[PDB]
Amino acid sequence: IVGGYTCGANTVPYQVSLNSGYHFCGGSLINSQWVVSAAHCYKSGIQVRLGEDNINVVEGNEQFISASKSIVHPSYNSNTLNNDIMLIKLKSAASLNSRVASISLPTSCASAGTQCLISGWGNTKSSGTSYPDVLKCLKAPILSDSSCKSAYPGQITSNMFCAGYLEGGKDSCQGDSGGPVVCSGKLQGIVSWGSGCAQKNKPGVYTKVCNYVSWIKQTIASN
Ligand SMILES: COc1cccc(CN)c1
Ligand SMILES: [Ca+2]
Repeated sequence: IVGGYTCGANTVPYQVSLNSGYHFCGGSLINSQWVVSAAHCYKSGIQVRLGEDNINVVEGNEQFISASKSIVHPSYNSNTLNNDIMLIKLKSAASLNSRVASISLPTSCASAGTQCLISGWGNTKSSGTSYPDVLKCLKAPILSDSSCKSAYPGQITSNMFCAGYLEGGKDSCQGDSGGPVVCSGKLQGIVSWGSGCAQKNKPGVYTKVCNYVSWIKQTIASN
């Protein structure tokens, strides 16, 4: 997260870190045994880490649970990043509490202008590299489809939305991938892609979660 703020420990209780020896992606807890992330975060040997603030220190509220299975969206295209969504099932159910909690799926798609919360442990610099160890947060509006399409000609599908600031300076970044965009207490987006971070006229692009609710529910119900 570039240009954000320190969230505060366990203030984003649905935020998870995906760890394969090291943090590589964010995700969102959507019930006691399932996480939603980006398809481009797919790999083997994933451990889900819940209740994290400082990802380098065991602070006392963590639950570490290995993934039993990952399910990448059947229509995911890694070139265009269309359908950039994947489900991860936990080997055992997380113990839910005030600091480890699921986030509700949307019943409706959020409109342009809606304020949302984007969070992650990604890079905090727009040039060069610095990784925070504590969770960072950014409040950002959803942008209009037209402004999003104008920013990225030929690349925005009906399964994507832009959020952030056309002026730059505030954005998601490398390592935030797969993490939440939450608006009015619902998971509306997943950190997917962009052109660099916090650059003028290159806002972050997010997977449009409201398009996948049926797939998520049906997949969970049979797996
Ligand atoms: C360039 O790497 C990125 C990864 C995730 C999200 C974003 C959005 N600026 C960028
Ligand atoms: Ca920790």
